[PDB]
Amino acid sequence: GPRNVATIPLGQDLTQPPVAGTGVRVTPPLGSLNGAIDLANLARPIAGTT
Amino acid sequence: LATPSPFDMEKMVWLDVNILEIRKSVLENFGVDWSKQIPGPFAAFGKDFV
Repeated sequence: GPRNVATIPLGQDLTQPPVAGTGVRVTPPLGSLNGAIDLANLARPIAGTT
Repeated sequence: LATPSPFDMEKMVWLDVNILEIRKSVLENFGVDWSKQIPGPFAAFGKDFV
């Protein structure tokens, strides 16, 4: 699975709190299933497979 | 000294025409149609040696 890490964006003030970031993470292209499976709201370390 | 008739009396002809037509058709569309192209597995790797 992907990793969830804390990252600081480039060009941001150093005192500002970090934000959420990831390791290598793939969002596959849903060819004919596009719009049928929700990817925006999916928790990437997938809990609930079926 | 003889003269011709103004015109000649022709025989009269009666025509009787019959046109008959019958069309028939059947159309059926039944069963279950499934998806035949679905996304496949994915893999990705990333590293920073230096």
